[PDB]
Amino acid sequence: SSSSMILKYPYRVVDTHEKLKEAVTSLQGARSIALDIEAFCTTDQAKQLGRISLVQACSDAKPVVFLFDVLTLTPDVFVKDMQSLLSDREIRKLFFDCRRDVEALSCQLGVKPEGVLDLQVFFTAIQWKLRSVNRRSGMGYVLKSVAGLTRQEGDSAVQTAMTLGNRPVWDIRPLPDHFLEYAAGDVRHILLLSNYLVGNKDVPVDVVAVERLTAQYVEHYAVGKPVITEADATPAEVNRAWLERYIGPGGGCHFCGAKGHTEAECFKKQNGKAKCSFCGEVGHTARNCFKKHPQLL
Ligand SMILES: O=c1ccn([C@@H]2O[C@H](COP(=O)(O)O)[C@@H](O)[C@H]2O)c(=O)[nH]1
Ligand SMILES: [Mn+2]
Ligand SMILES: [Mn+2]
Ligand SMILES: [Zn+2]
Ligand SMILES: [Zn+2]
Repeated sequence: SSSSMILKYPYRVVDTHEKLKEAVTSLQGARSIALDIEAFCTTDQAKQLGRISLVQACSDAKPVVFLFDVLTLTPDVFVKDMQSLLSDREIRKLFFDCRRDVEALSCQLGVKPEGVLDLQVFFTAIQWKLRSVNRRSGMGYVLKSVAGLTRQEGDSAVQTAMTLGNRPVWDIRPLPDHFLEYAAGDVRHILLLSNYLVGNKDVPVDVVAVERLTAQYVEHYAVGKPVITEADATPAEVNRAWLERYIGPGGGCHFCGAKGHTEAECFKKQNGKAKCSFCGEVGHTARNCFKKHPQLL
C-alpha cells in the first residue's frame, strides 16, 4: 500500500540557507521523521563516528528525502534551525541503531534529540519477548523478517571505498549521484519499517515500552563527549537488564519449553505431528487412514 511509495521518494539536496528553511517547515508539520548520518571514514576504525558530512531525513509529511549537507551548511547553521525540531518530543525520530549517531549529534552538533525510537532495538525487543534473544539484526534481516522485502544491492563502489578506509570518502563536493542515492537509502527503509512496527495490533511489544528503552540509549550516548563504556556487553546485542526492565521477561517455545524459538518454529512440534505411513499425509496414522481402511469411510 503506502509502503510501496516510500522507497520511490526522490532526494533533495539541502545545501543553502533558503533550502534549509524550506525543509524545516516541511519537517515541522510531521509526526515521524526517519534520521541517519553519513560521516567521514576514520583511519583509526575506532568507535566514534567521523566528521558529520550528511544528515538524512525522511518524514511522513512530504514524499521526499532531505539530504542536509552539514559540511557545506556548517553545523552552526544547520543546528540553529533544526534544534527545536530535534528537541520536540511530540515528533518521533526514527533510527536504526542510534548509538553512534546520537553520540555524534551530541559531540559534534551539541544537540540531544527527544522522542527517539530505535527500530533495530524495536526488533530485538520483539525477539526478546518471544524467544529470549537479545541480539541485534542488520537492516536487511529486519526488512525481510518484518516486511518480507529484500532491499536492493548497495553500490559496491561506495561500499568498497568505505570498507577500504583510506579516505574520508564523504568529503568530496559536489557528491556524485550514486553517493547521494546511496545516502538516501537507509532513511527510506527506516520510515517504511515504522508502518509495520508502529500502530500494529499484531506487534507483541508496545511502542511506549520501546520508546522508554530507546530513551535510555539516548541518555547513555548523548553526554556531550565521547562514550567510553558501552551500554551493551557486545556491539551486536541489547543490554539484557534493560530488556527485562522495559520489555519484561524473555519468552520461549510454548511447545518444548526451550528459549530461542517460538512454537511455529519448533522442530519437535513439526517432527512430532502424526504422519500417515500409508498415504503420507500429516494429521492421522495408518490405523486411522481411510485410504488404507475403507471400512472407516
Ligand atoms: O526447534 C527449533 C530449534 C531451533 N530453531 C532455530 O535454530 C536457530 C538456533 O537455535 P538453537 O540451536 O540455539 O536452539 C535459531 O534460528 C532458532 O530459531 C528452530 O527454528 N526450531
Ligand atoms: Mn545509521
Ligand atoms: Mn546510513
Ligand atoms: Zn520448541
Ligand atoms: Zn493415510
